[PDB]
Amino acid sequence: DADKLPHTKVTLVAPPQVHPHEQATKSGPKVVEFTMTIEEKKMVIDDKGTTLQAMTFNGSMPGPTLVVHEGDYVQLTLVNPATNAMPHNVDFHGATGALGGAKLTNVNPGEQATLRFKADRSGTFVYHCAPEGMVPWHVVSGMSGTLMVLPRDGLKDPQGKPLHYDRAYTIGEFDLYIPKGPDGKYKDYATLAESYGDTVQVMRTLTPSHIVFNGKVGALTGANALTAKVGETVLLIHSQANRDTRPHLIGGHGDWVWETGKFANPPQRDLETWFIRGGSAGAALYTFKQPGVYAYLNHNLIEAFELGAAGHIKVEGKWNDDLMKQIKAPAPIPR
Amino acid sequence: DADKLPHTKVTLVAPPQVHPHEQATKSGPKVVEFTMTIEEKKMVIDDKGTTLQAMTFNGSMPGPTLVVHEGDYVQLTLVNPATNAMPHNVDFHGATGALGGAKLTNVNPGEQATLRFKADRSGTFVYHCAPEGMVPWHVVSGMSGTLMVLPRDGLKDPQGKPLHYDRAYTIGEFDLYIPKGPDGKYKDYATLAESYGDTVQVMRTLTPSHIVFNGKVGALTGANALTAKVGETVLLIHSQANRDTRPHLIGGHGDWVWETGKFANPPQRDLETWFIRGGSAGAALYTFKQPGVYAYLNHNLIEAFELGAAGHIKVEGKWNDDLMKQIKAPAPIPR
Amino acid sequence: DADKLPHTKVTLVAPPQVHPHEQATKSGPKVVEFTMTIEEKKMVIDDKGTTLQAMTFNGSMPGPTLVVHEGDYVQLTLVNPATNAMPHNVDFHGATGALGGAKLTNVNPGEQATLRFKADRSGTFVYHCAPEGMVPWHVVSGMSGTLMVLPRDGLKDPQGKPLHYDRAYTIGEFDLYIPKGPDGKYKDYATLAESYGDTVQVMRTLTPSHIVFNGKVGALTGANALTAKVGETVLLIHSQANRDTRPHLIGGHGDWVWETGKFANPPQRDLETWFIRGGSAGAALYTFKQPGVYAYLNHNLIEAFELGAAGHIKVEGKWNDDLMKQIKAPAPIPR
Ligand SMILES: [Cu+2]
Ligand SMILES: [Cu+2]
Ligand SMILES: [Cu+2]
Ligand SMILES: [Cu+2]
Ligand SMILES: [Cu+2]
Ligand SMILES: [Cu+2]
Ligand SMILES: [Zn+2]
Ligand SMILES: [Zn+2]
Ligand SMILES: [Zn+2]
Repeated sequence: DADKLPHTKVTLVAPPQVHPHEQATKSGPKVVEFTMTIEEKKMVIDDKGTTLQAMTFNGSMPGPTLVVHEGDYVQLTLVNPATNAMPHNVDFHGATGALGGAKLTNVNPGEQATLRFKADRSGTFVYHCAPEGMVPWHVVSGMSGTLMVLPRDGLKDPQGKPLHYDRAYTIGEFDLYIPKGPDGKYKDYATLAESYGDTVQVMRTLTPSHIVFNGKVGALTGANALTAKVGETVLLIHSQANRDTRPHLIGGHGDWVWETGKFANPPQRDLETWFIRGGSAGAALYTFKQPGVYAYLNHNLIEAFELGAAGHIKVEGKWNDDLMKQIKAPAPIPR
Repeated sequence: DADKLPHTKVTLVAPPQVHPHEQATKSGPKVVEFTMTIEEKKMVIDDKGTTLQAMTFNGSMPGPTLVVHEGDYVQLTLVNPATNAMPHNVDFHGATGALGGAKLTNVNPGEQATLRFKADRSGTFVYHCAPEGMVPWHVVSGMSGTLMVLPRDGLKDPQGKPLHYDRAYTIGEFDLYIPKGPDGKYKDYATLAESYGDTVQVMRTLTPSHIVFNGKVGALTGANALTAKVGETVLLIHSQANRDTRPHLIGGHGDWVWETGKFANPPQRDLETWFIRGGSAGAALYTFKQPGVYAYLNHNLIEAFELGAAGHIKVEGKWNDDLMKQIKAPAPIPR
Repeated sequence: DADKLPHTKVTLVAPPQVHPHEQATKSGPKVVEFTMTIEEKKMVIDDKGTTLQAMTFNGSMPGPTLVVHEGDYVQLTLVNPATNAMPHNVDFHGATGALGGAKLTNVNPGEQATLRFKADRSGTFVYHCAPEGMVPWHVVSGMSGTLMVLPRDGLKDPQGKPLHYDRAYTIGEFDLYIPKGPDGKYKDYATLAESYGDTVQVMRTLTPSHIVFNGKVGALTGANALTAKVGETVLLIHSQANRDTRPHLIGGHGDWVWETGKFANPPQRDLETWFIRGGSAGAALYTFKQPGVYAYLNHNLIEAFELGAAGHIKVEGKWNDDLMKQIKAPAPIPR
């Protein structure tokens, strides 16, 4: 019975960071309290100025990652401010009953609600908005994120040996469906409601205009690249609420991967490319061994390089000639 | 040697039901006898009256599910009545040799044949029609279904502990390719043969017009929803003979899932969304814990809500506030 | 330290063959030396004369398969002759650092280079070209292949029991994006550089014009079918550097399958259809039990039969009535 448990309050952080948390814990179960505020807004999603009439949890695509442990209760206050036009709700894949909580969290602008559910299964789980009759539109417009439910004793390998990460990053991948007018240029809409019909027509083609990490082409590149150093283990959380994707670290590997994202199952090792089913979150560990700029991308290379599904990780440290060496630099072919 | 085994006769039932059968059995091997009769017919596949020039095993999409045990022999009489226009056959993925039996079951209208093969591998396996030079057309037009080969000692978890189901439902998901005329409306064809050319042109786009469960948008909703009650374990058999899909129970989980559909492999637990490769059948167990109306759908949410790949399960029983509770109903945001 | 190891030289062979190699080996680690020469050329890819402005490793799609053992070093000399127009490089998914080696192998026409890396992970791994700003184009134009890194003690089943193959075949599957002019016919380009813009436009549609095994519709059919005999175990290596595929043997199975392609993970058994994620290579074993002509294909049946992703295996030996028997040949339905 959850009425008599300790309560705790978590402050969420913006992706690609994940809020402070423990992996293995000596703690017993708690009610962990979170709040999220819905924001509708127009967003620039590419380098040429294209806009999306977007919908977000907490002002970001994806929403923030929520972290608890197996046996905890998640208690979320979902706030829909009066500045928004549309009703919203939340469907937690990590939860049992009531369409993931969607039936109990229907909030119109100016309303809020509080849902509690038991996080009784370990793994990374999508959450997303799911208003009746509008579900795909809200999802593709940006309303998704990850709940990570860690085992109380932390992550385990297939033999039950301990695994860990030293830093965690959360990547949401969004297939977008931006309409075009008769001149072949992307449409710019003055309100969210006026983008709907044209967008639905593009959706039904099943061909995204853009496929982006974290809300924009280039979101995780340049000054916003992810960072690590040789000898550090990174956890890459990858959510796709609507459409399959195939993550790959160029120059690296998935050392241990839960591609279905559920930690009571053994992970696979040594992956070049893994698969995240649309409507799921998966999780990869990798310990860096070489310094340099890596690319983390969807390995449909059209979706990555043409449509936007690619980011960078900048890694500090010492080069290792045992793992890789340039034996002869590029040079003229011998006479 | 199968000539000296006991024979048994199974009466098939219409999807989404599965014929009566045992899971673990004290029985030794038998020749299990089935009959199916091909029916070509025009079918209404959406709410706006669109038709498909369809092709079926036994009058349904999908065909009925055939259930035997590992070590049994399947002995199928395939009947192609003279009222049909086209030749047909059957390729059982569960079988070894002769293109799954297709080479030995070529039946023209007014013909029949009887094939026997050993069901020596456990799992859910697609069967489908595969006439030379017409294979994709027959498949996408409706000619597929599932053979379920159960282990003689029933289903097992990764530690070899027993698993079971209390009721079984079979879901076939069909990507359809309905042509349109110059006015943008779907074409209605007076015969099956006259739909072919236009359909092939749509197929080669790889963009389905509709993606439906069990032959129609809404087939498994309203008065035709699947049913269960809290504490009952349901087995959901999901076949897709042509194109990938990503099943998800909204408000539930895949408790134990064989997404490649082969029961000699350990299942994965706690899945939010699983993957059925085109050309396969997979199987999920879930034990209900909350009452209510769940949605079972393809979690490409465009494919589900826009194109038709979604159904309902109506579950009886007592609500559980431990698993989920509305802490505060929707209400105005505080002054 | 690799400077003091034995060196060996491997002569590569054209797909679908794989060069001579051992499975389990008493050998310790070596530096294994390979050379590949890039060739740009125009290729006929279908039966109606359509051309592709192609790019290859060693004159074939896919490139040749390189085979080493876990703990070996791969030492590749990559040659870009002056007869080529474009710069090239190589990204080995099996390698760690420097974008898979791409950063250390940038070769302009008339240049070469030599890269060494440690093959420290077992599995089948894609390699492909990855020039800055042109990555998808080079890949879809043909520049990919497989590195197979075998465990030093050979392949193992989930219980650690030995597995083997008697012959190995390598299949590369290429999604192609051939543009069309205003008359609806495929364009023929006089040079590689003149195909680029039009091709990029087709790529961004995500709809391939053709999907072929080994460079052409029908490449692995007729006089070029793969061959085996009853009682022989075949290893089918399946690479797709850009786009998902779903291999299936019609009339057969995947006896043991590593669909993510990484041999330190247990294989799945009894598969009807497996999944190769775009940007990966996977591996299936099957021991033939029936003679005849099998089809090995992508089980999106449109992609197979309409677009080209299908081949044949011709199998010698004795028919087995226990596994399959025609009980009654096709005949009129009884009076
Ligand atoms: Cu919403
Ligand atoms: Cu969902
Ligand atoms: Cu047929
Ligand atoms: Cu098939
Ligand atoms: Cu290149
Ligand atoms: Cu790559
Ligand atoms: Zn307006
Ligand atoms: Zn007519
Ligand atoms: Zn010219």
